[PDB]
Amino acid sequence: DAVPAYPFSLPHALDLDPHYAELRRDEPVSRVRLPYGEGTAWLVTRMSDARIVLGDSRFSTAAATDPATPRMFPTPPEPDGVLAQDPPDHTRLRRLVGKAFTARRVEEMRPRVRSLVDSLLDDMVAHGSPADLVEFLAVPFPVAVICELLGVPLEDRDLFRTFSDAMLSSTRLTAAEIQRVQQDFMVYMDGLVAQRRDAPTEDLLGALALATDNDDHLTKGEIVNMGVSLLIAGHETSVNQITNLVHLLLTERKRYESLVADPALVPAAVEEMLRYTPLVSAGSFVRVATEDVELSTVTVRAGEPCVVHFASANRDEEVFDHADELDFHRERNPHIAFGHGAHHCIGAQLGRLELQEALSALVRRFPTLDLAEPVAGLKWKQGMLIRGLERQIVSW
Ligand code: HEM
Ligand SMILES: C[C@H](CCC(=O)O)[C@H]1CC[C@H]2[C@@H]3CC[C@@H]4C[C@H](O)CC[C@]4(C)[C@H]3CC[C@]12C
Ligand code: NA
Repeated sequence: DAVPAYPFSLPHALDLDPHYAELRRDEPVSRVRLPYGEGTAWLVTRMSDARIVLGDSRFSTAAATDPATPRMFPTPPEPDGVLAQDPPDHTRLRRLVGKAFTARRVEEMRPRVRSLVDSLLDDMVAHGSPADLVEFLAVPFPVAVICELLGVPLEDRDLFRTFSDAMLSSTRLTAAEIQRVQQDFMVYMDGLVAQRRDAPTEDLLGALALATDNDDHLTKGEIVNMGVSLLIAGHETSVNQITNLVHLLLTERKRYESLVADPALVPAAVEEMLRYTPLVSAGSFVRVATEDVELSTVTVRAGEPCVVHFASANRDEEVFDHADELDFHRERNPHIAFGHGAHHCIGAQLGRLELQEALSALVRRFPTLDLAEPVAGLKWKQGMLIRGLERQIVSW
């Protein structure tokens, strides 16, 4: 078969492969070969189509767990993972921990999160300028937040960051290597919830331990696997996204200067750079049509897999004026940086708060901030399902 391989190309900095603009204009729904599984998938590049694939009961992710189904990552999907559940099983699984992630309960974290940020920026001005913003902010801040929310010990970071780094592989590690790390993270998370046995905690692992023997409708595999999911996504998205938003702000300093001048524009800026930033390297957890579904240019047939490119939907010229331009004064911004439908990011309010508090602190305290390492030498992460910087040396 002569369907193109997807991803089309190895990524460059925070650039979109220019084939997405071509596909959105002339072939918004096209067949591709994903790097793992067997067969072909439909790639969905336009926002209207992405809302159907992500938003409709006729598309199942549970159906995508067969080792033969195309997928973006080397290991077959974990059948007990939240992404691989369809409603109503998925809806019952989300209720295990949803109370903690409501806009209302996340907003209540702002005082402790601001205070965490300030402490780490205090430590960075102690080191003095220039310093690596990865080591001083992007890693320690999200890590501290997800460790206090879940109740994972902070001194256990190198341990779970090693595990997260491997399980975020697109092409860096082989299936066998990742399989082994998944088993190691499984028993690690199972031991963390099992310590709550005769010792209940007021944290999310506490709630997961009470569910282990008060639910009879949730399996232990599903419960422990939620802990693993939240610990990985709950820091790795944010880590990368801090370095991504700072890169966009310092490479056209005009943006940074605009937020220095009016720090109240940070929340809108965060939504615009969420839209603009291709955090997700390529595709998505696969959705398999369970019936024929009409998309813009094609009827997908029952049994045909589909994949969305979130970044491409976020550049759709039919949804956003001057889509390929960064605009913090944009009036409407219905981006899907956080997805759409059942699997809409559970952590979306926490990612927003962490990005708001990280830039707001920077823009207020360090108006003089600039990149202090050549742009050509920037160490973009290679072979992972997300994009971001290994290191970002800044001066002030
Ligand atoms: C800047 C931050 C973040 C971005 C850009 C991001 C992006 C995404 C995207 C695009 C999805 C949809 C995947 C799909 O439907 O196939 C998603 C789902 C998810 N995200 Fe986030 N996320 C972020 C922060 C977080 C945080 C802070 C957490 C946890 C605290 C988290 C946990 C999850 C989980 C568990 C899912 C799967 C939910 C489900 O299947 O119901 N993410 N995220
Ligand atoms: C490895 C984890 C599974 C553990 C398990 O269930 O055994 C899953 C659960 C949530 C997932 C992330 C969701 C958001 C993003 C989606 C995008 O399409 C790809 C990147 C993105 C950051 C994912 C990476 C893989 C994660 C962390
Ligand atoms: Na998949």
